[PDB]
Amino acid sequence: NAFSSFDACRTGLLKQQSAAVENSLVRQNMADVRAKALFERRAVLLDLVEGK
Amino acid sequence: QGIKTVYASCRYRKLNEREIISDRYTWLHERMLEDEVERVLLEQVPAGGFDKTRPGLLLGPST
Repeated sequence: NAFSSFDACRTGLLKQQSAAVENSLVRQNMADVRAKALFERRAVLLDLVEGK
Repeated sequence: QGIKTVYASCRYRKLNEREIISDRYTWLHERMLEDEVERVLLEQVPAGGFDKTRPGLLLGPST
């Protein structure tokens, strides 16, 4: 009756760790893709920029 | 008082010896119990030992 609760809390922690890794990966990849797109936008705007 | 002190000196010497050896025997007892526990634990190690290169539990993707 006690080992059940212990195992439950245990598996909960494991699930937390897995979910944290997955969510962090997704967030990281989204941010990097956004940064790359911003970089290309800057590149085209520097091709269009005008002055000296 | 001098006679009592002589007797007490002898007794205290013997007692110091006994106390040291007793404490060391207690130490040895505890260490032998630890060794027994370790001997039992080593039976649960899988054949070929542990894969010390990898993690035991892989708890997330690596994309």
